[PDB]
Amino acid sequence: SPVHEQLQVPQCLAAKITVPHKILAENKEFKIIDVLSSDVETLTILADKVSCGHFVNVSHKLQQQSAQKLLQGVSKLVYEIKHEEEVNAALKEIVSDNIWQTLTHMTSYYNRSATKDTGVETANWLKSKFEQMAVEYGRTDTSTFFVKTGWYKQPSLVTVIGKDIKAPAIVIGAHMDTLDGRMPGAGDDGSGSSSIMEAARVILSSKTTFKRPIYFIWYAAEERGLVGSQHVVQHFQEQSIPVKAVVQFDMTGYRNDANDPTMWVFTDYTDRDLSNYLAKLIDHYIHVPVDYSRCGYGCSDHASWNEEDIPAAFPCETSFADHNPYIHTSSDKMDLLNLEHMTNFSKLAVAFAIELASE
Amino acid sequence: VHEQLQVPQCLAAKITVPHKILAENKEFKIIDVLSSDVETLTILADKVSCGHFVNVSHKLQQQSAQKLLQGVSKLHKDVYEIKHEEEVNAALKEIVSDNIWQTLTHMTSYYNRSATKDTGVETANWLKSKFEQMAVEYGRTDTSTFFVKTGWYKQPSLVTVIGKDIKAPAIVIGAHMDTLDGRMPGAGDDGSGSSSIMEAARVILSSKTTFKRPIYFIWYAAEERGLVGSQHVVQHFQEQSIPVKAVVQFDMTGYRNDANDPTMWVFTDYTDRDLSNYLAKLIDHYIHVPVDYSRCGYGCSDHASWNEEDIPAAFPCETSFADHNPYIHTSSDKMDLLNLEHMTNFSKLAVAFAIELASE
Ligand SMILES: [Zn+2]
Ligand SMILES: [Zn+2]
Ligand SMILES: [Zn+2]
Ligand SMILES: [Zn+2]
Repeated sequence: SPVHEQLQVPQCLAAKITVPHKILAENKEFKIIDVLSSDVETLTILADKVSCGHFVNVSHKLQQQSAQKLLQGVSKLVYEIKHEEEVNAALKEIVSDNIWQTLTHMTSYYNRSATKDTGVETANWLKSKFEQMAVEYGRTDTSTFFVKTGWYKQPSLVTVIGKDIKAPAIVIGAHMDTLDGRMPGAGDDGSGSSSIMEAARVILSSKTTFKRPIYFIWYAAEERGLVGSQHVVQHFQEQSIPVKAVVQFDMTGYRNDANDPTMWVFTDYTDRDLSNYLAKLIDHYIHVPVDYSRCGYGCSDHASWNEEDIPAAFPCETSFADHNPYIHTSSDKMDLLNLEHMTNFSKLAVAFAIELASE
Repeated sequence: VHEQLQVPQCLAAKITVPHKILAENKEFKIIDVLSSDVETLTILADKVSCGHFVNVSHKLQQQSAQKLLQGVSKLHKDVYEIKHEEEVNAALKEIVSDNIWQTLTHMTSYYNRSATKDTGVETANWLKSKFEQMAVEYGRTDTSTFFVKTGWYKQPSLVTVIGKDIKAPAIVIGAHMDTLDGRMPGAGDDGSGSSSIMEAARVILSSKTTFKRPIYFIWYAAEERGLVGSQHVVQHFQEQSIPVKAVVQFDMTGYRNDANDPTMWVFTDYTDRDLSNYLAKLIDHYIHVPVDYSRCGYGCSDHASWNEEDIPAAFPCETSFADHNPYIHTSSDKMDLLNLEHMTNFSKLAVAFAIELASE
């Protein structure tokens, strides 16, 4: 009565199978096995206990040749919210006015182009500000350095809190640059640069010892094609600095409708689980709506990480369809932005840092 | 100086500054251009609105460039959206919790619903009669039912359709009808889902709307044998060229880890990312409970069968994987351990998914 059936089984489950079976084909992630129908339910019970996946009945699709051919992806069974008190206390320390002041200063450069002296001055000033902040709060485990940009004279600025911690890092970024000409660059990406500077200040003023280093990075030459972030990613590979997760803040201040506080999670060139985690952090800690959008190839600095398979996510001020119409112009000015919106992005950065760096 | 840029085809087609093609493939060109022209390309890219470019100069020339190429996201494509509030909210108001509980009472009274048993067969026959009686009761005339065979397994899959003549990629809502052998009431798995989608089918059958797409309600056979029925159904649709736009799977809609916490879970493994995000929005907008995310592994449930053929498929579920019902696959998987409000919420989700997607 009992028939032969063929099952595609993940290796993690296949290794524990003890009913009689023949292996028909195999690869790194799967075996295809032949077993009796009367023993299949035994494999269900086993799968339940092992908790690394179940199996797919492939009898219909078939033998060793077919089976091998059939084989030419098994998911591991994390990002959670486990630090409410610490996050909520840190969110209470964010000072909106600090964001506004940083943005005032950044937007007063004629531009912040990676080919210009003003571009260079921007990088120097961000570096100093972070350094002064580390001294102000007595934070002793910090370090700063430039990562060069080839023929572009503006370097990327890399900063770290927990310089000696040997674990995959958590990275928070923005880009410091603009196009040439008169470019205040308030929204893109003065706003993100300023939002993450205030989040850095909050981490710097805490006395927590995290389980992972935390980087704050301001990339050079994003406008030129992600130049600075490509140099940073390469710098990390060449110094074997592992990275667990990256968030990008690029445009944190323009609201399509002042009364709608929705934050947008970008779904192209980003890590799916990390993106979902941002959606949760927004809902749990920021208490505003979340919606989804795509911004295209080469959209911002997260893409540089995503290309090297490092988990990276991108929350943004608007959808792509409704983006700030003044970006890349002399009209990209701070009065058109919303400080609450900028503050909310800063809160997100802080919550991402504290949750992920504490595990 | 010159610079090399990796450009999507859509943008590359519009470039009129001087440039040399160094390499190209189906989705991209790498071009060489003067540095003085790069900002021109930024402006162009902003206007063309199909993506920007990556500066690859650091990584390079034609050999490196071709080697570098060995894709491009679409930005003006249709998006899953919420555009049918009034119709959805009225249909949600028609869902009757009690009908769900009654269906579940009947399904759980079979000794089991194993695909190798007569009780498995009787389950499929009863579901088919129930859908058919419901279609006649409301005078819905554009419906049709059929069994899809399951090879050696005697339980067929039940495929049902509302809008049988409509020539457009369909919307599919599923659950599995089966259990293990022995005494398996299978309340949670997957009596609950089977019942939640039966009540959603009733609501669509009782409406008078003419949708722009056929709507399928499917109860798969032999899910517990490794997705056997779903595979037969997917193959049936491929061999008959019945196109499918989007699929949702309801597997376990009734157990709450904490009775007071009504969170619904979107499964991120073996599912379509955009459709999964859309479910999160449907949950938040129409159901008004929290959403959280979890993975359940290879061969989890019938959505995987669709996902393998690149048909967009999504899987909302009653708990996380870690916090899943502890009575599953046992005789204790009983109705009394379930929560009817949770089952009703899943039924609402099915109704909202059908009406939103089938109306576009
Ligand atoms: Zn930007
Ligand atoms: Zn920009
Ligand atoms: Zn199930
Ligand atoms: Zn099951």
